[PDB]
Amino acid sequence: IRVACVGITVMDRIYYVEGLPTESGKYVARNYTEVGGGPAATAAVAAARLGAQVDFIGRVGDDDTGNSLLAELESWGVNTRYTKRYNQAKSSQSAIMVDTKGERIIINYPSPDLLPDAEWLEEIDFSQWDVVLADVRWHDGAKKAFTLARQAGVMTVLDGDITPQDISELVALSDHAAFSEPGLARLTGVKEMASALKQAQTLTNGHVYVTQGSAGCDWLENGGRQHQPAFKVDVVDTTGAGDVFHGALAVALATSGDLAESVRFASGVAALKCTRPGGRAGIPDCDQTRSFLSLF
Amino acid sequence: MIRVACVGITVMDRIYYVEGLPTESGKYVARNYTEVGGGPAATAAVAAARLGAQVDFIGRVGDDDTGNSLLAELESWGVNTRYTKRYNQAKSSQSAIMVDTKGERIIINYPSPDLLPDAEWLEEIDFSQWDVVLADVRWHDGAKKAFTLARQAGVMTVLDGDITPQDISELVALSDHAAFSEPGLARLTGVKEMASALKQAQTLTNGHVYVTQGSAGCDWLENGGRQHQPAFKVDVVDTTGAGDVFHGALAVALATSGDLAESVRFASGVAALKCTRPGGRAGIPDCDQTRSFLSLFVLE
Ligand SMILES: O=P(O)(O)OC[C@@]1(O)O[C@H](CS(=O)(=O)O)[C@@H](O)[C@@H]1O
Repeated sequence: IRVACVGITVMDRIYYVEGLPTESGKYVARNYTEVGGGPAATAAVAAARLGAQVDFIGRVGDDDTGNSLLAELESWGVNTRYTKRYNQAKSSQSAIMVDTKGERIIINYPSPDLLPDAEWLEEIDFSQWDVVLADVRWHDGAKKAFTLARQAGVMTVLDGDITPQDISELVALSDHAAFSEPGLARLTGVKEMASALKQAQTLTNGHVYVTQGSAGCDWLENGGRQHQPAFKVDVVDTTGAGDVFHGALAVALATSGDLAESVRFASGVAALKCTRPGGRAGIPDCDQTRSFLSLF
Repeated sequence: MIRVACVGITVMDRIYYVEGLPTESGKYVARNYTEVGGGPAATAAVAAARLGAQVDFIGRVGDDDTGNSLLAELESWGVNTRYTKRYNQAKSSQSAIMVDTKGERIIINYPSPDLLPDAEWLEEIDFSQWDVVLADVRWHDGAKKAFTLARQAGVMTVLDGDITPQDISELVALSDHAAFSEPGLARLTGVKEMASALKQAQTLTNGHVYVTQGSAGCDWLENGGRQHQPAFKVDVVDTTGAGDVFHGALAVALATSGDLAESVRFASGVAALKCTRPGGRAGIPDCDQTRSFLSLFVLE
């Protein structure tokens, strides 16, 4: 399966501290780790670990951070070839402080050097992939990549989360729009997930889904309400479950056109990742997955 | 020509400019970011060099890109890095800094465990060759060695007594001048009332003790007497390394003048002028620009 992931890549700089700052002054971290993130980036890593030809299309700087981010993606088996590296530019990143009790302070810097312009996408031949997954954190890239992919007759999958911008026009370009409870609520202005999914369906000729963590995943199939329960597992690290689900769902939808099979498969990949520690290091492969899924 | 040594830490500061300092947990958004070299002893050295002293920086760095960037910046400012130890396959230290609209800063330092605390290397160096040795409290074993050597040689010792996890009692005792921060002095004494604290601190050393209280200025004890130098009210632009620059200027002034009152005024001025001029280490004035700014106030 050939997969493209369009969206954002951010370097998390994690500082483990005795207590979260709270007041001003100098503090000393007991420990430090540098892990890449971003919805479309983690989704790509998931799809690669499941053994797809996976490409990540996003924006980085010509700085050390840019190099660190794209090198990690490659090391995970994600091709960075069509990612735009901007000259004399800083990449997006976050400083994160983490308490003993698991409480987090996040300072995100979205780099203004990485321009929202998405005319760069026209240089890419989109026919070369079976599915294009996009996140809603780079609206102009999502819209271009989906238009190109539709012109080429390629499958489109959206990670429809909470964003300030209206994603009505994006849901319409989506063959599969997989929302989050908040994402779906913002779009429809309806807080009852059932009614919302029905409202959302009217916006697209494609399929609509809402993920509710432990409550599992709901979706509409020809006006019929369908559901896949969440897998009861001993959760250890929930860092990127939603991103990993979208990655697996794209691969599964491309391989097995079956919605029900695809959603079960994704729910499993996500669940297995939550058991294994190390965030991106916890993501299973088509073998570790098939095995976990056999525990039925 | 004052010959100055600065012993301690050199780190890459990762500066995040935010709307407000984080008080509680959750997500925040930086308006802007810069990666600038820092560290107390390193910035103190840069300040002393800009004031026109033969300045040496003695600390520990990695063999990584960051290490090279840090030592190159120090040299570019005219600080000799000749006695700094490069560890041959190691990452250098770093800090994340959040900076509010008003210039107030939260600094979260990560000391690289690759830079080992061993300081016995210092014994090979001839401490006689300097007029004053300034140390910060972040490299405990280097501070203690450098001050013992400098004392054996009869060289002046100046301490930047800031917040560190370890107890700096033994360091204050080796200090001819111990210039604390409100938090640093509180951690040392476990007394939050600065007057009583300074009195407790004095008992630890045959030297002089001072506490810096930002806008409330600098207090110090001279033969049991409370002495004070007010902070200079200036149009503040950049708060970068103000405290570090103060210690740098204070060391140079104490070596040149031997006058406490004059020295502390002079340092408070270097720091104040730096707060007006932007570019952090590019904002630090010289003995001339400073003397000029200090004279101009009686006229405003
Ligand atoms: O807050 P000030 O007094 O200006 O000192 C700041 C500084 O010198 O110290 C930090 C490390 S730690 O605090 O010593 O661990 C460095 O990142 C920074 O350059």
